[PDB]
Amino acid sequence: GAQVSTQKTGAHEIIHYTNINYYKDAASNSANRQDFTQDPSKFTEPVKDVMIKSLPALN
Amino acid sequence: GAQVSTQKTGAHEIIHYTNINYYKDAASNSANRQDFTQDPSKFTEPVKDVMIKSLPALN
Amino acid sequence: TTDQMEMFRIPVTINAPLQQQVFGLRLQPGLDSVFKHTLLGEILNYYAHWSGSMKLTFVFCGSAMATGKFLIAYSPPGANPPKTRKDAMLGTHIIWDIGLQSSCVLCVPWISQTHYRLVQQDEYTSAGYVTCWYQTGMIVPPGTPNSSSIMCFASACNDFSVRMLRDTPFISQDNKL
Amino acid sequence: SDRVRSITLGNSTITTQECANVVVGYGRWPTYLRDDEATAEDQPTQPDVATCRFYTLDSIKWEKGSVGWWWKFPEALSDMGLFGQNMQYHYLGRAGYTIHVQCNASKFHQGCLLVVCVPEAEMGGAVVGQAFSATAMANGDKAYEFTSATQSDQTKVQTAIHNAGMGVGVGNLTIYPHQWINLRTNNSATIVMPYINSVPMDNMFRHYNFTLMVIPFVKLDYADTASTYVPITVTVAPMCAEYNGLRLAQA
Amino acid sequence: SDRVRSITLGNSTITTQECANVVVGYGRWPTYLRDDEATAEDQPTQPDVATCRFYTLDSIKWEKGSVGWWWKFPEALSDMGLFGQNMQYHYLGRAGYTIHVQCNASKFHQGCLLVVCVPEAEMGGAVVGQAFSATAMANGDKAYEFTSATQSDQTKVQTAIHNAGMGVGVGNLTIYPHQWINLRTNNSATIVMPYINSVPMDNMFRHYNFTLMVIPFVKLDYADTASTYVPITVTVAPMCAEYNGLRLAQA
Amino acid sequence: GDVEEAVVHVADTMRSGPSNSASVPALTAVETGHTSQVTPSDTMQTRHVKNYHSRSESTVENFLGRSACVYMEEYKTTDNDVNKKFVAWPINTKQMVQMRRKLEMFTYLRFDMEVTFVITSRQDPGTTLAQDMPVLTHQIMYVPPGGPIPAKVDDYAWQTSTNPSIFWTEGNAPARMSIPFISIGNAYSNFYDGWSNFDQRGSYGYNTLNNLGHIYVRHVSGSSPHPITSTIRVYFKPKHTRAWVPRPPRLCQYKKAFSVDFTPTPITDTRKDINTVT
Amino acid sequence: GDVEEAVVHVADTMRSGPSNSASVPALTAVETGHTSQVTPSDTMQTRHVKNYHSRSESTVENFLGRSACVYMEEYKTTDNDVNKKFVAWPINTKQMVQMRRKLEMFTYLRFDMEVTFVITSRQDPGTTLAQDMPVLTHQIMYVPPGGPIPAKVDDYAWQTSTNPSIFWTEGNAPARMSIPFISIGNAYSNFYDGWSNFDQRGSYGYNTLNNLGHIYVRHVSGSSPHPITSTIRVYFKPKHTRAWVPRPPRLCQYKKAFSVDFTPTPITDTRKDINTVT
Ligand SMILES: CN1CCN(Cc2ccc(NCc3ccc(F)cc3)cc2)CC1
Ligand SMILES: CN1CCN(Cc2ccc(NCc3ccc(F)cc3)cc2)CC1
Ligand SMILES: CCCCCCCCCCCCCC(=O)O
Ligand SMILES: CCCCCCCCCCCCCC(=O)O
Repeated sequence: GAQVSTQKTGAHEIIHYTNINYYKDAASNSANRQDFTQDPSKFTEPVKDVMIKSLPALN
Repeated sequence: GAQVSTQKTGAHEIIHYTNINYYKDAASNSANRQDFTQDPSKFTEPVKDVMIKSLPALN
Repeated sequence: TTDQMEMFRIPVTINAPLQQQVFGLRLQPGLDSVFKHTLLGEILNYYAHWSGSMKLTFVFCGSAMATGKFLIAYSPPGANPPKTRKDAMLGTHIIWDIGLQSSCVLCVPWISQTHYRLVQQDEYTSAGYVTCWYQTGMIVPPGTPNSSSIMCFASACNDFSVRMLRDTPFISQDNKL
Repeated sequence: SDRVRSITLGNSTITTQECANVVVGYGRWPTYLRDDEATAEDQPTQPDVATCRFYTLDSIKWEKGSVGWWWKFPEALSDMGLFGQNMQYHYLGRAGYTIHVQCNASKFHQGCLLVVCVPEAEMGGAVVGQAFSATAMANGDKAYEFTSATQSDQTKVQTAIHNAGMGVGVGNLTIYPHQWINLRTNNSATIVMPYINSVPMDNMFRHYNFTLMVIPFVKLDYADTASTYVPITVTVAPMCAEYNGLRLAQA
Repeated sequence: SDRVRSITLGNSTITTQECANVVVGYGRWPTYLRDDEATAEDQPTQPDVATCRFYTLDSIKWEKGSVGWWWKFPEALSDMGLFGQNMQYHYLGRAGYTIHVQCNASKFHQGCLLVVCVPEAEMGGAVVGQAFSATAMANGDKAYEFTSATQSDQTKVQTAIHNAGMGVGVGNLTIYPHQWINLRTNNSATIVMPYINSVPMDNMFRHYNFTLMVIPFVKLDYADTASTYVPITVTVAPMCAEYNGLRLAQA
Repeated sequence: GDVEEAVVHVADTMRSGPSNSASVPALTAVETGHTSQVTPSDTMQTRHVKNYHSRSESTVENFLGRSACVYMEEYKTTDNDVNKKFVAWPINTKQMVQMRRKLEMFTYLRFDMEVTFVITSRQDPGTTLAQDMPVLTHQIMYVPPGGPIPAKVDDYAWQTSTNPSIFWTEGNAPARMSIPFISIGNAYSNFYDGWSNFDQRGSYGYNTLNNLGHIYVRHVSGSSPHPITSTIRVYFKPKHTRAWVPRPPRLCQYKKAFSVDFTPTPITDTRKDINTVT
Repeated sequence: GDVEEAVVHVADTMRSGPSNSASVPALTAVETGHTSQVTPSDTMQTRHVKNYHSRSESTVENFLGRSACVYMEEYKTTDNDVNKKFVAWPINTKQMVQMRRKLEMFTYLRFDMEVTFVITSRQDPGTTLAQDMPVLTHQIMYVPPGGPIPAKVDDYAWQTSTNPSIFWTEGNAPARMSIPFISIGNAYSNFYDGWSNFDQRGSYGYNTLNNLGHIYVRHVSGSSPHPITSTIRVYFKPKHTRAWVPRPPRLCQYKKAFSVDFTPTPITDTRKDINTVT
């Protein structure tokens, strides 16, 4: 029950680490700071009708 | 001789932990607080003849 | 109450002014004095959060020849508790008819804005009120007592639950026993 | 046993332990208006558990000298819960009703009551050729009392009990949907009245759909008891109610 | 042409001929509460066309010296149609809103307005460490005016426009859902705000879901015309409204 | 087999509509001693709700699985009174009120025990306090029933050869260990409605069944020029627990450590009248 | 299965050449409330660039994943005033300005908590300082809402049987633990635009929703001949975090711990004129 995953590194320079949980409560686990998904559409494009950048904004 | 089992978590949010026993006496093990079986019939329905909720209690 | 046992009996009489209140209480199972020391309040007092529905069962302990009808209503939280039967009827209620079956059950539904409520209830987590009113009145034949009594039973449904184990405040000591 | 009935509408429940069967109008259960019978064009509102619920009207006293009482609907419920608000704010309405009457007494009492719903119970004034206002026959949920003698005041309806204020024999009211409350074997009566009218919908402030009458055919009697009167209570619950034509609220 | 939009809710319709696009909250359309997220046990009422309809609030005057206005909901609609009655008679509520603001002027006028909905717009009092009643920030549908100078009266909220009564830069309100009314190319703004809260339902008399603010960033100006002011009107329409916990009506 | 792989939720509401029939779930009879199983769906219209709440925290294992103080006591490193330089405590769980009430909610219990000891020291006030003393050490001794009992700090009995003991030095973590189920019977009994002699005479109550032993504590060899006082706290933590025959929680305040004696108490508090709700 | 195996980069510039057409990406209309998505490639000639920068450090988890002080407090081992010998802090995150502002950038939050306690002691000045005292010990007690509250250092409530507690000795590592999501609602709320009573009266603001409990600290049994003062610092570290509805950062200085009250402040600093750039 050991999880092996890559660790942060650079662009062109064994980049693996092992983790095991010792407690029965999920609140005792370490921070899951390895998620990098994001989507700014909710705040940048809240309009109803999709607008194309190339075409005029209105008409 | 390592036991892998799930740990407590929420409804819609690796939820695994490992345990090993180091002592030869079962009294030294950790609390087994992961059992959630219950049956209130012994105290709520101690009658001999089964009574249906829908039908009248008597006659 | 000079006699402690009198606390368990709700008085009733014949020739009752029409549409009178029988009793009224606040729904705080863990804080109100009525539910404080009950078999349920004692359990809740060891916790901080609670949720689920409750059951109130009323049993008529009058004469066999006596008869009557009662209205029992539950009023969700509001700015004012009901003061008349017309106000009370608007909320959840059940019409109780006294007959061969001497007991009726009022199931209090779980209506709340939060998944849980504090045992040390406050204005934010208020729960409402429960009241009982005369529906038709009690009628008895000749040669029977002019008064009767009613008893109430409290328990939890199958969807009840508690959380956050705390230490109860009902028991304390000043010196080592 | 078939002598116990329970009725559940909305967030209210009615339980009776000594009741007769249930009378269902003319054999027709209440239902919503069909598409091929409607005339209004806009979508109808359908407040469900909010309007469809039991509403207990004020209770009355039954003495040895009582003659009877009547109520007119929906003017009786015109100021009751959200039902009254919906009536006030809407031009058209439509709903069936379930009527429950409670009356209990010991085994040593005797008496009989007739419970009947009279659709289109038009009434004539005490003095023939003199009009009456809309107050001698409906003033909210309060009950109006019949009279044993002939009415003489010109400002109110003819309350002759034996004529029932309709110029017909009181004993012939059995034709309408009805039930009897006999203290020997019954405490309550239940009637389910569907929507009856010549049009799919109508204004509930201008038109009285039907009238409820309670007449003691056998006068109450008792001896050597501390109970001096037998209260009577009436409960009503609209069914399958829908409205149309929203507008400013009628004063 | 995409500059013309029509909106139809219930028995009311809104038509605009010079409008920008429509902003939809945080990209989430209003919807009914799901079964797996509900907590209350009893059936919810769902008045549909009765509560879900456009309701026009009182109109305001825009002068050269205006500073801005704000409204708090649903206290603004607390006394409007059947929506107010349903709020009064129920303990819990839930509904999304559609906000439409109208402002039209000739091609020779200049000015710009910011329309923004601020959820949980908690405000601080004029004198730090002194409470205010529930009247300096909401008294029905009437609009409350910001102030250019610092507020001094202790019985009302701090109305400093540049701080917006929240201790934050007024220019950073762009983060919330918003729209601009530029007299050059726009007359109206439309915003669709879903239900946002930390609980599935809440009382609509105790909690202000969100606040609507209108701030003129570019002050109105004109020359040699008979029009002295530019009225502004606000229209709101609840969407997918449902209630629960019926009780006596809150005074 | 280097690895060996080893969600209960409260009931869900179901949708209910209008009903009109002879069935009367609301009506019952408490005379049978049977608690009604009615649900809100049986007396009013309800929506479908999926409830994810769980009763995990209400299990007896978690309820009793908390360490609680059961005994305190003070002993001095040096003093004229011999009996004041060490402690001798007969083991019992009736000394502290909170744990006593928590345990007394059940008639019979069966569990393992986890004991933790917290020891602190302080230097006694005086006219001359200047001194230098290395770290102190303490010995905890357990004497099962019938074994020899020391009579002084430097008695021969402190040479335990079979009696378990722990030596602990200040500044480290508190001492800890485990104790199995050591009852002669099949389960511990919090109450005993009986006597000691066969002719119904002698000791009465749970005092007759308390034969767990004693605990002794002393300073190993510390003897300061000036007095130093130390305090020890004992904490019990049931594990792998089982309970039978629940009983109502106590209402009256405790007054004796080995008896149920009490003073009559009102059932609950009062209010203006039966209708007061404000 | 003894093992179970478990690189996002910012956008890259693309080569752009001369253009002459009717398309006008540079022209838009802010009136729609829509932020333009134009890129430098759309308004000038650009080369092809591969960018390896990542936004890993900008995630909310990392932004809020730092321990910050939230409360300090001092208590003496011995003194005449009973209330001065222990601490009683109602839990709240509005006491320290930095963490308050960091948290207040979002309207709703949901996270686990990691609490660390730092305790230090110092001997009070006086005319006579010579004394010898062993290592001190401290107890940290947490009382959920509605539980009993101690009124003195040696009160009975310090015998916690259900309330969690920690005993710590000076010289070791700071105490640490985890706390789950303990809100009655579905998420913590930093702001609450509402009242407590249903008639719009009573408490106003986020003070109505603060029902987290209290924390108590004391010296276990230390009582020196001369006063000794100790200080405790509490550090909070959100974990497994989620946020909703971002709001602009605060501009005015804080003035109350349970209110949004403020004083009007200028938007920003000034300069000689609109053209000054030096
Ligand atoms: C009559 N009472 C019944 C309940 N029983 C509770 C109880 C159970 C076990 C212990 N163990 C104390 C102990 C003994 C030796 C040791 F090394 C560690 C702990 C105490 C009480 C008390 C009697
Ligand atoms: C109304 N405010 C909303 C934000 N909320 C932040 C917050 C969340 C959790 C805690 N936990 C304190 C704590 C309690 C017990 C324990 F053992 C450890 C830590 C505090 C603040 C504050 C209220
Ligand atoms: C309480 C857990 C203690 C774990 C001690 C270190 C791991 C020992 C076992 C070797 C790793 C294998 C774990 C696994 O089977 O997933
Ligand atoms: C006294 C036991 C010490 C155990 C030390 C950690 C475990 C080392 C072995 C790796 C885990 C495999 C155990 C197993 O075979 O079940």
